[PDB]
Amino acid sequence: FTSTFYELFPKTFPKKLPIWTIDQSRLRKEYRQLQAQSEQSSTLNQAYHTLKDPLRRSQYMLKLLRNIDLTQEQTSNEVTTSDPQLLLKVLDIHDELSQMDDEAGVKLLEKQNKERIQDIEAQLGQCYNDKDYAAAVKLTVELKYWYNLAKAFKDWAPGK
Repeated sequence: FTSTFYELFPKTFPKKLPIWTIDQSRLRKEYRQLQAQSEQSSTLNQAYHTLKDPLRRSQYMLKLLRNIDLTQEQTSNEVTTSDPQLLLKVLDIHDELSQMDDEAGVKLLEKQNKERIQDIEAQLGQCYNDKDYAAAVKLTVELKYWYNLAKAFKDWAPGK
């Protein structure tokens, strides 16, 4: 009965269904227009930010379309658990960042992490087009790990 976030943006989503390929300028224009007409503001704010962000959007879509909520700790853990290869890939980047001695190195890792994210996002695109929810689940947990690294890159400091 409860409206989905896609139902809060009728212009942007005439079909009222969950989709991955959002037209973000239209979302944004509609969001601005809707805000220009406290609780009600913050509820539309949650919704808009969920849809604008690739990670939050994939997590929300999988909740609605496949009923898997990756924002819950144990659901994410059962997915990730199966994938020790991914776990080790991610830890190795954490340890690479630890071994960086200078800004130049750190900005390299960061560039590479940003390319991983737009690559995952493109792959999520193809998953949702082909309705491969299972593949999208794996990529969405992996995406979180790369988003988490983005702030470690931002906050890095030259020292002991």
